Amino acid sequence: LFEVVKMGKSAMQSVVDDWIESYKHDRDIALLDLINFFIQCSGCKGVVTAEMFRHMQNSEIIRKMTEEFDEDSGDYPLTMAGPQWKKFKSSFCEFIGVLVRQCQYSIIYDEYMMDTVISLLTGLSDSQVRAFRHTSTLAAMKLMTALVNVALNLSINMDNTQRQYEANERLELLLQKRKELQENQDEIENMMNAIFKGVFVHRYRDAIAEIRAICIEEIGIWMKMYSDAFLNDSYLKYVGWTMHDKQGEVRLKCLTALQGLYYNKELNSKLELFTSRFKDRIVSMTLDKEYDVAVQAIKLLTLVLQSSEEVLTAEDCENVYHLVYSAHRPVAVAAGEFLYKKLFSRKRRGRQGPNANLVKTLVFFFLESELHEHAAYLVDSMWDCATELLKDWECMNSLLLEEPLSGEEALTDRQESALIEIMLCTIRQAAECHPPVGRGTGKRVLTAKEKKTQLDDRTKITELFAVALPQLLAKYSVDAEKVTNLLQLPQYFDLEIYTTGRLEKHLDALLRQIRNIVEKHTDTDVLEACSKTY
Amino acid sequence: KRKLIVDSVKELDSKTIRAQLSDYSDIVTTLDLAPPTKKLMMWKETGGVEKLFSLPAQPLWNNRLLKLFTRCLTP
Amino acid sequence: MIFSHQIMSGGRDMLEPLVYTPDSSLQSELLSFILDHVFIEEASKIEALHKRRNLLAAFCKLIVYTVVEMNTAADIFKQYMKYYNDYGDIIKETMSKTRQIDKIQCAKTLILSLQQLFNEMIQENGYNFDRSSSTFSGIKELARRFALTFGLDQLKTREAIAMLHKDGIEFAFKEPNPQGESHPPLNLAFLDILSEFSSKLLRQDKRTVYVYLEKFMTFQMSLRREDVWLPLMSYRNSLL
Repeated sequence: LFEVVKMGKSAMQSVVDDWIESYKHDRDIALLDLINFFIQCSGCKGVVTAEMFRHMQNSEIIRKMTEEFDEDSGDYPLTMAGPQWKKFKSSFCEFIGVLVRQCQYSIIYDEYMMDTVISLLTGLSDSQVRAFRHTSTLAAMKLMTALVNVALNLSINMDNTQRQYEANERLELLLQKRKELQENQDEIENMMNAIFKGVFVHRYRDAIAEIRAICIEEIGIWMKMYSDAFLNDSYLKYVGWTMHDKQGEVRLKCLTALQGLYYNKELNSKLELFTSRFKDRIVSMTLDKEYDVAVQAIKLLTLVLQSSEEVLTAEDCENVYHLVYSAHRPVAVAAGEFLYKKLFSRKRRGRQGPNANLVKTLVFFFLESELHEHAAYLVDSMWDCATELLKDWECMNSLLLEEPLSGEEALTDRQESALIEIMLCTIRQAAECHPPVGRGTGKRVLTAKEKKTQLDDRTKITELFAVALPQLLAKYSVDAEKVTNLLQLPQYFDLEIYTTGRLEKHLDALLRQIRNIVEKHTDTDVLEACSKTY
Repeated sequence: KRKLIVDSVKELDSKTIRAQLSDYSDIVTTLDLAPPTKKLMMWKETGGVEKLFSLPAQPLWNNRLLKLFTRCLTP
Repeated sequence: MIFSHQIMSGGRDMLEPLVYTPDSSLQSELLSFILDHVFIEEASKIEALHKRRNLLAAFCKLIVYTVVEMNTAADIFKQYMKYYNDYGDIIKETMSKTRQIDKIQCAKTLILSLQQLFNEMIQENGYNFDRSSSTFSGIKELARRFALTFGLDQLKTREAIAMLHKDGIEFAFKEPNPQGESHPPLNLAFLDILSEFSSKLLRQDKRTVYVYLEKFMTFQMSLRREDVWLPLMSYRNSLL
């Protein structure tokens, strides 16, 4: 009985085999036993008399079994932690699903079987006993989750028979099968109303948080399971309401459920209206107190933006833009993806090639938003999504050294300095594969792929700036910040490639230029940079 | 003493529901920014007291002189 | 820090010549500089905060690694609460390290700081100070934490807290009152502060400190129940 759930042995296949074996005898007692086992499955120790309430109302059994509580601790079968929780929670759904699937469009589509269970489930949902109020919603709601697929199969046959009827006792057989295909459907529909009206409408906003979490998760499952019947504000509103819940698990659950529909979206038209009626809140959740919710709130804005490229305004997206300079890397990464697929999506080598306007836009961004003066944080928040824009230094060097092409506006002094900062920070996060202070553990055993990436990036950095740097430190050799930001690259150069590449005249040029800086500058940081580089 | 945790409140008031619907200014927060300049990034690197008690006051860059100082740090 | 007696820590003693012990003149000048340019009451805010934190870290380094006399740590422990945000986590670490070196002398420094605050009040506020409001409450609040710092490891923590009470008693009964010996001894309200440290002793040490309290009390003063004696009554009830 319930000991199968207690030991975790409750399942679907063998349990349905046993249920069918019981049905082989009859369904007269396959309901008495079904109620008896499920009642004790809560965790109490009640009793089932042959006429416990047979002549009376079954609902009366509530207090009668409540008296026989066998109370030991405040924990129902699901609440009792450990394996007795995990295995039971995984197992419970299996029995219900097995019963529904074995129904095979019969018995429940017939009479007195589906109706029998409805009464018990409804009564438990109301009982202020912790047991029933908790595990009924675990199972009674789940039962709607169970039958919606059964009704979902009804449409398929109808459509299949619809073509068969599209076009005698064969035609009269079509007529008969069609009436019955409607009579079952309608009754299954009322059996649905049963749960939603009684088990869902009220338990949806239950006092304790876990039951509400079950309600929202099952409603999201319904949305993914039917893209019509269960895709109307009549059903698409409860989530919008509990979007302002004061707990965190519930809010995460609603956000996840909503993200389900936008995920692999079918471009549902009514969903677009829902997006607008709630954009303000879904955007204000980008700064939620719980940093475990802002991640899943920002990963929904990008999902909306993938299809509906109009609901978001300019200040709405700028609010997200400021979030990329955050402190929590998990939310900063998501802000980076939103920025990437909002603004950064869109002659193989040169200032005129690709990733040129794309790399010209980021300096504009950094010089517009003025929350930070250094670029390390912006560079890191995209190092897992924009791995080709912030790595092709061949164009960052080009944009600062190659002469402006006629028909193209040259960069301002300030824009160039910002680009030098971006270049240096990209060089740093390529060479030392550790994120900036504040974000990241600070200790990490680099994997083989990460070591390979480190070696390749450092080799390219050397092979590129070893020949590029003297010219940079000769043109931008009057400006403090520029020199103090370009004299750090030597520290990130594999100096072994110097010897086995015949690149030594450039070493002489680098040393000569450093001497030129030393004999001409008097700043307390420029000379520090020169000493450290030497 | 049956510890059923049975409480009368198993629902929510519509007044409280609308209050939550309107007053969403208590669940949101401000933005935690990271160092806005390099100097503050450095001072977050070395400002921790563990580093404050294991490094020279006058910055010495060469590992030779750093050892000259830190070898005087006993247990 | 570099040329000290620590230069021969399991290291070559050939370098014994260059061991420099700072003189008391320099040990006073460093403390004067610290108390004049570190403890003092935009971008220039954090600038100066971190600069002063580095300077205080250097002096606390010299205190913890035993280069200057520990007794100079009283003038730093005197400002734990007034700067719990500016410089508080430095001073807590200095206390945690200065406990390990010498608990006895650490207790001496703690109760010397507590006896220089009391003297700070006597220096201007007035001997008939409120005794129920303002900076006395701050002193009691400091004393509570400073008592919490001395956790009951029982690793000779008994002697530290006993020698701490001894110092408190000897400071309380230090200067007889000029008015007359028929009136309470001066600096007796301190015993009210000393009460926060009572719980640290166990029963036997409480009795021993009581018998040492009898060395200055006298029966007639024990039976003397007046408002001016409230602190002595409180201390006695603390030790009982």
